[PDB]
Amino acid sequence: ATKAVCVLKGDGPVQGIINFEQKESNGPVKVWGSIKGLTEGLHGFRVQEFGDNTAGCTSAGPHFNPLSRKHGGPKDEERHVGDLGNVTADKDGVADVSIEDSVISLSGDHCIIGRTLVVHEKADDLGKGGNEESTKTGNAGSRLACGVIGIAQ
Amino acid sequence: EATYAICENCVNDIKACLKNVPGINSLNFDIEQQIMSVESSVAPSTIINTLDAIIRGAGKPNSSAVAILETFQKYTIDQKKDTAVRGLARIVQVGENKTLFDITVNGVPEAGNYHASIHEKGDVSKGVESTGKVWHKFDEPIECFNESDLGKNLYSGKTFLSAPLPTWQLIGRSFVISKSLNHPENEPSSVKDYSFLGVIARSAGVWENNKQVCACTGKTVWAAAK
Ligand SMILES: [Zn+2]
Ligand SMILES: [Zn+2]
Repeated sequence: ATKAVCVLKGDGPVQGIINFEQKESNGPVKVWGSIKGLTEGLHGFRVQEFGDNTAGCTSAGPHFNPLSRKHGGPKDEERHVGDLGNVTADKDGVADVSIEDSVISLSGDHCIIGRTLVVHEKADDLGKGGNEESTKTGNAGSRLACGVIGIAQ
Repeated sequence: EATYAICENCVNDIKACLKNVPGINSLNFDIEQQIMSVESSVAPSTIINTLDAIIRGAGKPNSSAVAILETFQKYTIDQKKDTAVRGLARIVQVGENKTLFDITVNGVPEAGNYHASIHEKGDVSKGVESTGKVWHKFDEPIECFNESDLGKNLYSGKTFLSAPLPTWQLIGRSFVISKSLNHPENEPSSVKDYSFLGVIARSAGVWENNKQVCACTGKTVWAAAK
């Protein structure tokens, strides 16, 4: 499994497409695409445990976390597998996403295919918040858009 | 072996209802979670119709999936504009290489047999076009001739499907349901088929009784027919 794709959509203007590419099974995952309809600023961006979107937050589960860690920023030693930090929307409400991540994968225990990718209204506090919820979800507020990560090749 | 979802007086009410049915090897019960496990060679549609019971996921990891099936194109004949959801597939692994599909369809404009398939890729950016080749064709049709509770000129259907595939092999692919348009002419898009689809998603398989789909809000935007 070498390429994956996700169509982010929601009830509002936020919508986007995100691509994933991983040449080696234990190489990094390249993550790129665009999200539009965002307010200017930083938005929480992560993968949930499940891709079941029948019941919203409830069915998609917590952050994808097979190693049972606490929440963190993507560069942090302590983080969920699903934690991809923040995307940044410019003044025209467009977030151009360009990420390399070493923790997510397109195969094995960290495989994100078939899970929900989500973009949130507020910034992820990257677990650096002074409350317990910070160490669980990063306090990114409500979900603006989501999609299931599917096989692209 | 499959798991079904349903006080202490409730318990024997159900075990009763099932007893004269053959092919059943054992019955186990967990009234706490309100579920029931049944190990058998007997059809699940038999188990459920006899009883209200839904197919549910076991606790087994990566054994359950779901696909929310939405239209991608705008159809002339399709004037339901509050949601593009037309169908729901609940998928449970019931064997080592055996899987069961709880399919519901509701709110389609044309009565008919709809055909289910799994396509190779879970890329729904371009609707069916981007999902690539058929990967598994389901021979059995979804019979949609029942009128839909969503109003007149709308139809519904339901069926269980089966495949010799483990759940993990379906994750990330596309589940696609389609029917030839009766009137391809009236459709400007040069589109010949009425299709709705979704990426097959990992699921905990802890589904509630009513087969429904909510918006990112939480509001219910679609449900299986009564
Ligand atoms: Zn997290
Ligand atoms: Zn009772």
